[PDB]
Amino acid sequence: YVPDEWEVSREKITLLRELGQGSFGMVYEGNARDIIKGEAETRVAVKTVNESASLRERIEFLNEASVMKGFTCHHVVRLLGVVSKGQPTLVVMELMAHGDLKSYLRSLRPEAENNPGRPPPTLQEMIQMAAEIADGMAYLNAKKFVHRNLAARNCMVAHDFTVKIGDFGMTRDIYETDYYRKGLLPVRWMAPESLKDGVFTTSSDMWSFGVVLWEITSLAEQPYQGLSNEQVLKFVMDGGYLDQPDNCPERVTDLMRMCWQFNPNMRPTFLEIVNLLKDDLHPSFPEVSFFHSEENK
Ligand SMILES: COc1cc(N2CCN(C(C)C)CC2)ccc1Nc1nc(Nc2cccc(F)c2C(N)=O)c2cc[nH]c2n1
Repeated sequence: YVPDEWEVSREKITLLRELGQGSFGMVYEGNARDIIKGEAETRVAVKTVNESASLRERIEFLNEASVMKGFTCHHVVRLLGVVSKGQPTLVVMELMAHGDLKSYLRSLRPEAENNPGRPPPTLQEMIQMAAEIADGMAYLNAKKFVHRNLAARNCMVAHDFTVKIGDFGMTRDIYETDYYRKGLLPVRWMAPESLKDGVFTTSSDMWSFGVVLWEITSLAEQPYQGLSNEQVLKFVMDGGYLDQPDNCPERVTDLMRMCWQFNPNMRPTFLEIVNLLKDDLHPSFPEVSFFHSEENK
């Protein structure tokens, strides 16, 4: 790692509270002073790497930040700055003020003690979420990333309820092996060919996308609840897939069934999902999407 214009002074960052454990260590909510032009102060998420990490891991932490330097998508959580001089090393992100998509959906259940007094997501809101997630994933696919970790908990929710992909889903290649499958990669979100032969492609991400939609419409229940990890592996490898949540919108169901095609070739691409959903989204969508951008080539 070598510093550049992404270097941000430590003293600019004030930390406010722990948000939770990220893949590398504790993530914090904070404030950053003069980190974006036209803004005195910016609400940030600050990633850290925890004490127990090897030097190799510490370098891997910064390399992840390095990769996000080349991402400018409204529907992927963006990097704001890096504090690399001295320890602790800090990776500064746009804050996603409504948390991960899984916890956000759980807050919307009838029986949630942390319920914001708002109704569960409308069909309209759900479709918007889908196109947003799909647009972020399309960007990553164009950048040549296979995510491998698409799940509601890995997607974030902004202040204005925009949903973004938290990261490019960076995993060491070893976690793709049969030992770890049957590990950091979640078997309840995995395509049958990934489960079978460790094939991870943009098509297997589409399968995981379908599970996200299932999480959206079940308000983040656990996929295949009542089955063990061994039972899911077989069930899914034999041609099985999730039942539709009670009174799930038919439009979302049709989207999930497209994703859960056994033959990867028969599944949609992320651009195709955005295309399928594009004609009834928020008027701001074309202005911010990768789909409608000059970069979508
Ligand atoms: C207030 O903002 C948040 C609240 C919660 N709440 C979660 C629900 N909690 C309940 C269970 C107590 C309260 C905190 C969770 C996340 C955010 N915002 C946020 N988090 C990020 N990363 C993570 C935070 C915690 C755990 C994680 F695994 C991650 C991660 N996957 O990286 C980022 C990264 C960029 N921007 C981010 N913004």
